[PDB]
Amino acid sequence: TIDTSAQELRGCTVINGSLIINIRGAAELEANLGLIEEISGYLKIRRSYVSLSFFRKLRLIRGEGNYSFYALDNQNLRQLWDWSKHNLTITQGKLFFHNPKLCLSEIHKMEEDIALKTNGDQASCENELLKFSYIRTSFDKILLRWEPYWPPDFRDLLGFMLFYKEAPYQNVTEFWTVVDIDPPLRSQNHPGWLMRGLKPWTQYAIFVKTLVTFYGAKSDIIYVQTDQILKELEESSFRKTFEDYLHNVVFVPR
Amino acid sequence: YPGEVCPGMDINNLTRLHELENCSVIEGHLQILLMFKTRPEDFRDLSFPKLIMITDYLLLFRVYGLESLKDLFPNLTVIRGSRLFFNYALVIFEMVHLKELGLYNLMNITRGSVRIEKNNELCYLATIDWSRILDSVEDNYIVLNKDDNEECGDICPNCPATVINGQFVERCWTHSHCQKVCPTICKSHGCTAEGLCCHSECLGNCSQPDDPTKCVACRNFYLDGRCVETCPPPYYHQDRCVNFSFCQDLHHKCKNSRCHQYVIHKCIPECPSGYTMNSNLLCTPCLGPCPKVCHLLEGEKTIDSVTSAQELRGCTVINGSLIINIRGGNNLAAELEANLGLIEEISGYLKIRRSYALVSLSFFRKLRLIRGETLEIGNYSFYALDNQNLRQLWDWSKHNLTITQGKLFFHYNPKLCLSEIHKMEEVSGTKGRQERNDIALKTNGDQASCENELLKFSYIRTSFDKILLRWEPYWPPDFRDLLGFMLFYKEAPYQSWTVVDIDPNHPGWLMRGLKPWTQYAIFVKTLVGAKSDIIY
Amino acid sequence: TLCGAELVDALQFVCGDRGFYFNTGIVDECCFRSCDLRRLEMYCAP
Amino acid sequence: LCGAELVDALQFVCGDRGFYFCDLRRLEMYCAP
Repeated sequence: TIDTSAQELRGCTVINGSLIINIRGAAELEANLGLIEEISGYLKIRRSYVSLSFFRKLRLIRGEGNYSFYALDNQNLRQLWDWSKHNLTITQGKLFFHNPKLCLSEIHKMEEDIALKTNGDQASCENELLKFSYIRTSFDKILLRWEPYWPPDFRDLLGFMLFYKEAPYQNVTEFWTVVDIDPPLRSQNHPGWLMRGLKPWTQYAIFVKTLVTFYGAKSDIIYVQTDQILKELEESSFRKTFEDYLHNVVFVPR
Repeated sequence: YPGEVCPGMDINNLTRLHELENCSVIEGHLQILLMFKTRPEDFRDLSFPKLIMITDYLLLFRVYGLESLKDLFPNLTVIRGSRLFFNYALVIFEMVHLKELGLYNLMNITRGSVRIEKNNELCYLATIDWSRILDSVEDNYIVLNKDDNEECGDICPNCPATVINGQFVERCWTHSHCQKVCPTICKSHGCTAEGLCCHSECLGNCSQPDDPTKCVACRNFYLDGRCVETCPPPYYHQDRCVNFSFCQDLHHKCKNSRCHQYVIHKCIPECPSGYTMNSNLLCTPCLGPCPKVCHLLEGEKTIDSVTSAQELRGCTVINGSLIINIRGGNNLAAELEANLGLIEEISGYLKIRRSYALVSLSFFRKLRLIRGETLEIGNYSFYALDNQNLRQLWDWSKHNLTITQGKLFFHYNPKLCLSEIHKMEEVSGTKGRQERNDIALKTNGDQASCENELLKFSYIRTSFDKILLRWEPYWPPDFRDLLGFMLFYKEAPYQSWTVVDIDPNHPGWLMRGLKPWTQYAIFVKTLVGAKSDIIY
Repeated sequence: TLCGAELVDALQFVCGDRGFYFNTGIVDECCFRSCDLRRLEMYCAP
Repeated sequence: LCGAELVDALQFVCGDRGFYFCDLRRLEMYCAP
């Protein structure tokens, strides 16, 4: 329960008390709340105004209306534990999820009384992917390219978001230096981006995602080695509606 | 007004253009578009100086071969704008190989706005002062042009510059002509060649000062080549007025065949509510409640602009849906009230889609009750999908509304709190019908602050080292639902947003950090909300 | 699925020189769904 | 991309295409094939 309380524990492996933590607004809490392996009690998730990365391993939860996994309303909970190496062995307890930005994948991969409509109201997780092509590296800058993804409505896509951050080890999570790239023109030159000066002989993790209105696709994380949006969305929707109205008025069927 | 009156035609080729070489005033809307197999070499041969007045608007869309509007409408001065094209009076969409706007004779616009989009060859709007022509300024939509995409030349032809944002910026229409400058005294009657003010009855430029009979546009009414505020009673009012003979001829030309029957009230094509027509032509008083029923084609009808609700004035009962979906930052709080002001009975569900500019619904003054004969899926009579900016719904203090049909939908309303929904349900009486409604208690009220409580505040004298202050811990009226208090303190500016949570005798709060002759703003909010006062 | 300005452009491929008619919508039938040449044929003037 | 680094910024865009005479859309065609 911090806004300190969990700092006095630090080096603890067995927890005999309930969790009523209410931290709200990851790196700062990793130093202290990053050495938890066994929990014997009640776990509750309060308001968290990014990801539940505090429990690095969480090998075993003892547990003991008999609820052990409670999640309340959140304002910044977009993701969850990495479901590639982390393992959960919760035996005694139930499941209860409130988490509006929690995508459907985190719920479907759980198998590795809960409301369905309320959970994941705005699931901003992409299903498709864009494989990287034409990868060229230099001593100072790296140029990348990707295949163009065109939705049925070409005006829906507002551009591209590019993510990049230094990562000496091959373990990067989406949880920055995001750069916006304007959408290309329909024709067929493949979209691409050239970066600025970077540290030589440093591993870099790069992945690109697309932004669309009320769809889209995101590219997988790739590793390389060297040697106010609401107003814009409203304006785009207004322009699209005006164009549709003009097309309907001008074009009349027989 | 030398010339006839064009009834209004829509323009493939240039053959259908000779109708514009004779008439001087077009009684409708001029639309020149879909001109593909044209070349600029064969375009510089036709001129229409007679066209000075446009009744509704001017629309241009993909006119190949067009270079400038100087040889098209040299004398275009004023536009009445009685009927708009998507709340606009001058639309230029997908212009092709245009260089500059040739409408140097334009002085003022009565109604509507100007939108220019997709102009990859024209960039001259930076040196145009769009302030003395149309009153509306934020309603303009000037994007996707060559001005912000390329640094093209902006040369100018002696006229004084205009300051609206910065230093002296020259204003011009084309390369050989510039914007006309009128004195501040000539507010709306225009200025002559010498700049002297004339009579306040002629729109645009006036040939001679104090000469209402010598002008090319009439501000209020035109009659016998003269500008008058109101024509004599023998002459009856399309906003000019004509005699009874013209109205009789128009009426006779509608009963024979084909309709917009013309009556006398003025010569509006529809009598107002509460009146009936009989075989003189004046709108005689009606006996017994007779509503002005306005049937809606196809059933459900969507409203997205001013022109969408334009054909709804005076309607009492609507046989269809009234879904409202208006996008953009243009707040149409005046046009909607003028149009949707006489609506009293609605025979269908009321739907409110995503509307950023719909800050409030304070325009259905005469709305008594809403029927549900034509319902939708889910048995919903009042549907609300997303209201990003809606701080108010209705003034239930003086307005009474009742609902006698199925449930209502209210979701995704960050700016609307639960108090307004509860008041609406209590007034409509739906909660008294024992029905399962649809109100969200999470997505509604999160971004809204409706305290509906006036707590006291006992302030104790502070100190230089630290500020000590206590507040009354108002207990909840039902059990103990209090979760604590939130306190904000940023600064006390002239007449971020860190918060501190205190668990629930006055608890009080202590803060550190004081400066000489400085003021701090302290206020608290309860959670179940409450507020006492804003101080500095 | 054709939307935007290119949607008009395909019309120039269809009519060619026949022009356009003088006197729901085209977007809801061609942009929001799938339409063929037969569906939009009559949109040009005879 | 102002003044001096234009040459070696363009050199790694279109490859062997040297030149044709402050994203890539203004860089791919700014060289001679």
